[PDB]
Amino acid sequence: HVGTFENITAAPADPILGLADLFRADERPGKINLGIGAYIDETGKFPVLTSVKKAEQYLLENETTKSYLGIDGIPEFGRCTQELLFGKGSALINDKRARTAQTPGGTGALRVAADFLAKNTSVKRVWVSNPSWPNHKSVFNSAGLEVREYAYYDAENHTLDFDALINSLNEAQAGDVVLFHGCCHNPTGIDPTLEQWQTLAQLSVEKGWLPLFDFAYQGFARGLEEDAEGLRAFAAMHKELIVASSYSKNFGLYNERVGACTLVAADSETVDRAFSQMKAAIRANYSNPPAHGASVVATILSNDALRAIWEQELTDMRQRIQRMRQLFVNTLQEKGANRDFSFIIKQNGMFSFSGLTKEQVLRLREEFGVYAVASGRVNVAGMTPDNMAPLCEAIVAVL
Amino acid sequence: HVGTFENITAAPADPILGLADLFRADERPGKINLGIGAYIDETGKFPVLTSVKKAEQYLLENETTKSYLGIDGIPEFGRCTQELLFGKGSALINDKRARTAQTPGGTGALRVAADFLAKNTSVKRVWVSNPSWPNHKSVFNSAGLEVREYAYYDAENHTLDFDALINSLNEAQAGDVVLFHGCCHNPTGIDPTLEQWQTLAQLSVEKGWLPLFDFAYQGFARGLEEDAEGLRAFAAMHKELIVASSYSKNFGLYNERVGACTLVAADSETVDRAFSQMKAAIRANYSNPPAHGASVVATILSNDALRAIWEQELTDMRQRIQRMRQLFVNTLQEKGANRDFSFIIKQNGMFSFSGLTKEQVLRLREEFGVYAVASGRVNVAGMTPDNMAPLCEAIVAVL
Ligand SMILES: *Cc1c(COP(=O)(O)O)cnc(C)c1O
Ligand SMILES: *Cc1c(COP(=O)(O)O)cnc(C)c1O
Repeated sequence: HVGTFENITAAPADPILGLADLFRADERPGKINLGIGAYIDETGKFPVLTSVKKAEQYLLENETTKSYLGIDGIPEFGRCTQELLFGKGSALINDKRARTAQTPGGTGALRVAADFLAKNTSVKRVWVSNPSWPNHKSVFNSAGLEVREYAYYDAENHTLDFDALINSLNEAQAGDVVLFHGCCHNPTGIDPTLEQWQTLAQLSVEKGWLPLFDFAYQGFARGLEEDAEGLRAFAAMHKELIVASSYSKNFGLYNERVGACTLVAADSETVDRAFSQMKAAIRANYSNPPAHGASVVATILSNDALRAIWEQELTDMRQRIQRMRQLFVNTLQEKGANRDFSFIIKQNGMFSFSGLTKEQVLRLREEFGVYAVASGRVNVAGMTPDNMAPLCEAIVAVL
Repeated sequence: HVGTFENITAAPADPILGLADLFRADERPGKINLGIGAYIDETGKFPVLTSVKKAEQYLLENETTKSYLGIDGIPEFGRCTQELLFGKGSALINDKRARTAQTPGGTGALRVAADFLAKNTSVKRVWVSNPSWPNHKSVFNSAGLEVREYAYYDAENHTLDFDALINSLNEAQAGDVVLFHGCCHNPTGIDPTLEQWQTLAQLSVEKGWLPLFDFAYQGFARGLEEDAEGLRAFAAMHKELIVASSYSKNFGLYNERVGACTLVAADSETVDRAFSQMKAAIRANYSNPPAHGASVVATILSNDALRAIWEQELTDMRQRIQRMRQLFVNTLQEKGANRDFSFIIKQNGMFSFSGLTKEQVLRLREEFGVYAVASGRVNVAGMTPDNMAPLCEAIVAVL
């Protein structure tokens, strides 16, 4: 009998997560990792937050069971999630229009949404930005959903091409999903203004789209509440929406797989009925979600003192990234770049969408041991005072 | 615009995990939880193992990052998993024929395996025993695979009907998946003997089946090595197989979501090609797996002294369950059951597949606050010296 695996086609390594192994294997002295979006401190450590360590110490001392969570996870984690997303005292919360499942990361939340929609609704098409995080298409395609692209970035002026965005969504139909990044658009770092979010919310209602927000960076653009303004503008008028949120970056809990899928419907009866099918989709995937990271988040968000410690740590990360963004632009100039990189200062979040080409990114790896994503996305949150001059010399060398 | 969620049909609660909510809500102080397969201690707590607490205390004091694991998880976890499954020094390991991905539980490993097969092979169907764990059908169907049943249990005589099993599997075609429970068949507790496993392995090779092992209870039948004899009989002569294993029960790590998907192929080239697509399927599901529980497992298994503490705790659980199984049969007779319940002694694992009908299980809940699964499956590992008399009085009253 011919093996079942004989006809398999190899898949390439992931263009983002595969960079870790490539970086590790490189033997060039002075290599620099700017790939996966993870926060580094000034010393080059990707740290555990102090608030997280304190929560983990509390759990070690107080947990007396590991019994399965419910399919939707820890109830306090869901309550705190809805407050972060919508605001305490939101009508969505008071009217019991939203239900939240704790999931294994924001990716898990996107997947649970995809499987839920594919099995239980008439959704067949999801619109994502050009460019976007590459795993969006993979997640929705896994469920058999068609993924189209809408225009988003003006690569010439390094701004949002809002007129092309509007034009390109003209053919998005009622009952199609349109996916928006809540803040810190990945990879461009360019987000709608509040006025643009309000225009998009109105258009979405008029055209009957189902909005899906990917919210992986709440707190990294301007602050927790400011970064939710776009989502909240959508929440103010829509009957239905979905939010896939992540605590990987804003709590530094990447490998503990901490996210949430929040389903909003017109009323409590409808959301509860829909959520019962979301739970069935979870049960048939990974059964129930991992407790450790979500329990850390719930422990921090439900305790005023620990929460204040965490929100200061998040503000401190944002401040350091902003300082690196400015130092990067200045050092590129110092080291002889003639391209104007001032547009990088306007980008929000952890990255610089640099305009470097695929060929330049590959040269930076092969000739200089500097690792970025082939889309030109560079992790500013991985830069330090000690690595800045060599990384900028390398970039100037490939321009 | 009519809402996308307006016409969704509600899903029922899960027949196993839904018992957690029903039990927790019941106000009667005498309620007894015999539902989900979790181990209780004599004080009535579902505990954290001492080895696990020790490992968690080490992780708390020594972890310096939460950076993403690889898509396939912690390397030492995969090594230790292959050794448990196949034996240190197995030819499968020496010949580099096996690749392991850490997953969010055994369920996550089943779904990853099913998505991998549906999307990269000609597999269309999985053969599952009658009866089996109810979530098997849901996992496989959610990945797009048809599920067919093969004969297994003789419910009137409470035994494995091996001739009926082999006869029904003649309908399985080359390139179909056949699911086997590695040990502690859920729900019946009846496993093939070693000779029967060897017979099944030879037939599977001759017929071209792709074996998938669900191995959630290694250590709960007879012991770690003995419980893997059936899997190892398959590993001796198969070109290809898949193992979905779980550490939820044998480490008591239920809510940390700790399992593995292991692929075996004819040679290193083939298994590495296949595994590249398994990684792609993971990436598009939950991205990468949760570190905390798997870190605990790797810490325990890779330290000789801590491993010995854990293996004694696992033996102590298995022995207490055996004592409860023997006490349950006697107590049923003292409480007035006339019928033969000796078949319960022959069952391996956490459960007793009791022969109670759906109506009897519902009466147990409603009238006595005793919670079992509607199939008649009862969690012997939830029995204690203190709850045995009331649970047996309730059972006799509904017979
Ligand atoms: C970080 C990221 C994610 C996924 O996050 P996880 O929590 O690691 O699964 C999802 N979407 C975007 C846009 C991201 O940047
Ligand atoms: C325990 C169980 C599972 C699920 O295990 P998790 O690790 O919690 O996902 C899978 N299969 C069987 C047969 C089980 O009993």
